[PDB]
Amino acid sequence: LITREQLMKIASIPLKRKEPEYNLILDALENFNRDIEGTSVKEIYSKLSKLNELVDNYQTKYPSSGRNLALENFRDSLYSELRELIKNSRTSTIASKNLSFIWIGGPISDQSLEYYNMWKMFNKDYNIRLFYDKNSLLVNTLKTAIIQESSKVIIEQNQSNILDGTYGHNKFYSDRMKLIYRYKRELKMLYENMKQNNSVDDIIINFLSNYFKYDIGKLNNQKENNNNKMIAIGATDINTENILTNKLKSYYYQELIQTNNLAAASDILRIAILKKYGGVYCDLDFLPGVNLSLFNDISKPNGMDSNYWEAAIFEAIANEKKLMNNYPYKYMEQVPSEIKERILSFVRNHDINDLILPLGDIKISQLEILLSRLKAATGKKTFSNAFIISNNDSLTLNNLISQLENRYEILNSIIQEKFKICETYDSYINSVSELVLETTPKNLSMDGSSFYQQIIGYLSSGFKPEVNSTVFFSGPNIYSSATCDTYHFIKNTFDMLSSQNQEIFEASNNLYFSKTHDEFKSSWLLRSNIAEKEFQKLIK
Repeated sequence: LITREQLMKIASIPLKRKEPEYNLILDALENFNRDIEGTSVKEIYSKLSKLNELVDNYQTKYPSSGRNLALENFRDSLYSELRELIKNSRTSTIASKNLSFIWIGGPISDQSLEYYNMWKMFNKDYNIRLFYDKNSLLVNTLKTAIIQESSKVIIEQNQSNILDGTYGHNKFYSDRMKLIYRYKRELKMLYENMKQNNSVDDIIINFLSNYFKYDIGKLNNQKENNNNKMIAIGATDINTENILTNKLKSYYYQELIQTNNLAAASDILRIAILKKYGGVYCDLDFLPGVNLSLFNDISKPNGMDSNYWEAAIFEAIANEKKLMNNYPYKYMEQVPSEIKERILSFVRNHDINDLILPLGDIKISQLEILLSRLKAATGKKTFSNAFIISNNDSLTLNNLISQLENRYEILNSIIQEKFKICETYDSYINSVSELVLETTPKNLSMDGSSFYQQIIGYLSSGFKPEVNSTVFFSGPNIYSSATCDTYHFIKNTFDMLSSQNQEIFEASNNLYFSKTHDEFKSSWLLRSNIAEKEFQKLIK
């Protein structure tokens, strides 16, 4: 347990009177040791949350007190107590048997249909759903149009000037963005006028035909095609369930219309799905967990990248065990013939259910969510929002929704009316910039500061070559902060958790496989390959 009240006099300073707010801690510690019976897990969490607040209050009132170091060590044991509470509250409690995927804003790929089927094959004890937005199936076409059509206009305004004239070090994206801003701004004007009567797609069809003279008939044909494919896989339409509501519903359409960011939209939708159904959410790039242990008595080639080696293992399973029709040996090319045949013979001599792992019953504490934690650039792991396990009544989930709402409200409170006012992008980033420096709170951690610095480059994300704003607003960073909220008994922090501490909220590796072709194809999002504008000056 936590230490005893008498024991807690490691916090005594010789001949120093006890302060009233010190006694408060001493009383809360007194009762906590006794009153943990006739109790609930959440009320224990709240009592640990009171103890943490009392410590804060003391340390705040007496910044220079000699008791502080003792009380900080004491506070650390609240974390260890939280850790114990989490571990034994995931006893005899499991995640709902829902498995959810999302694919919104365009046609689904045929590889995704294979991956989805793979999940279906190995988890027949789950209700598996694939969520899409029937009303917004042209968002991907819209984003392309915005980019391609604005690229054209700016390249041709500078036809001769391509001989490093004035268009060097990609002054392109600066001028292109000024125009992309105008497009987005006129689309929002359209949207506001039509939204009561029209679907996002109808609004897009209106926008693309009136502004770029795109043919209605073709756009209509893309829609049906897109929708028929979703009908064929038995996708569930989100418009027809109460999944998105109130604030989240707003941010969803904001990502759909104002920023045209489907990844951000799908980050929002993710959260709403889990709060409605709970269970597992998975990215269509991942596959059921593979039993990689069994392949330990096969030594990976000296040159091999560990990831590509494991990718190759699965290609063998997929192929020999005939799990997928369209999964080539792309990463087994690198492997020499002798090793490949050991893999292939190892596969054929093992049972299929010995190789691929089912999700089964996942023990989960009502305090936690479980998250994928993938290796990053440095070789260190980091939270990913590609695989999330949570019941809907989860504390960390409420902190997650709180994080998202908090970050979006802050952002919209400074950009939205200035998007309504500012008629040009220059004027936009000036008016927005002054607002940043006037409203940023005084004392923000390294991270709190990093966050507010992102607001300016929000609109440009995905349109300017190396701006990735949405990690801070809907992506992984809000997960490590919602996790930090829970573990440190606070709310709406911008702070993040240490590797050691993140391990607590980590979803096991047996639960998902991430070394897949479509996943490696997604890793092209962060590259120095931004000078390949030369790919489209060749186009027109």
